[PDB]
Amino acid sequence: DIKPRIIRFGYGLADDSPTGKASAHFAEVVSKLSDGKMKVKTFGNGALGPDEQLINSLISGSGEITFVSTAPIASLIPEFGVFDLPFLFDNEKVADTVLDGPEGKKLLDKLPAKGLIGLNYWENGFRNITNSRHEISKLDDIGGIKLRVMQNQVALSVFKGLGANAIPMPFTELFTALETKTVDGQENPLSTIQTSKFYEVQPYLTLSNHVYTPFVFLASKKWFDQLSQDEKDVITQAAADSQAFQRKASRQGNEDALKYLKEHNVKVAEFSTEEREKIREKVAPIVESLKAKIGKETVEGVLDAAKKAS
Ligand SMILES: O=C(O)[C@H](O)[C@H](O)[C@H](O)[C@@H](O)CO
Repeated sequence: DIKPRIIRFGYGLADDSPTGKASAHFAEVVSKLSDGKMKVKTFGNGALGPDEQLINSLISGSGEITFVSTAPIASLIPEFGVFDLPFLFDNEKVADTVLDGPEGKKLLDKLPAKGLIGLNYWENGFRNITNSRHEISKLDDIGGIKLRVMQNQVALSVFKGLGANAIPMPFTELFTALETKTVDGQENPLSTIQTSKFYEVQPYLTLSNHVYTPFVFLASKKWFDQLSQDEKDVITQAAADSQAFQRKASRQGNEDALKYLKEHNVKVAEFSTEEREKIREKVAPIVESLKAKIGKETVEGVLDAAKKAS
């Protein structure tokens, strides 16, 4: 029961990013599993707008598939704000375990009420601080830095508490704001810093790995529900295949990215063990207040699953 369909897949990152190549890989798998009847068209690099617009496109049905960071979803479902808390996951293996486990599914299950199907989680990654004003190797260096953040009360509160002037902006506007120094800097994973070319206008990189961002791989519930079960099965099966492809490609891209940023002579700093301690204690009281905005059951449950995974 598989009829010809044309399926629109917009996203924010560059086509050459690991997740952009995973998007093409998803397109290829969907076609294979449907004998060429289901054809995914990808529109990368923000061609169909930033995350916030992609989410709305899926709700309304102008788009079929996207991947977005969890932060913008907090505007619909506050519990998704949990992943903007710093230092939640020690490594990617903890993240996978938690996201693919009951605490991750509890959140994905909140999406149909809002018109969305969370097919699964993909990896955006550990985020690192880039700027153009000065090296950031100490908590103190963050003070008064005009830092773009993702558009969520949790991101804004955390970085304001670390002393920065936190400027929420959509990702599609970020490059020009860095280039024009309307903002001093930003924080993203290395392979995004590379493939969106932020390093061209950001001479400083700090390997802070301060937050882990999941992507949600999403379908429009309106569109998905009118598929036949055989058609749904092509999508979910392709999504499981692409999740594994995406996570491997993300991790390898993270390694290639640091080399390219290094071998390209970007100035890379780290936070000391001590400075990282200072960071955690500055954020502690703010994380505690944000629980009320996120959802105390979600924060505590994610922390407990992270602990057992770890
Ligand atoms: O900095 C951000 O907003 C995010 O890390 C990503 O750029 C964003 O989730 C997506 O647009 C990526 O496709």
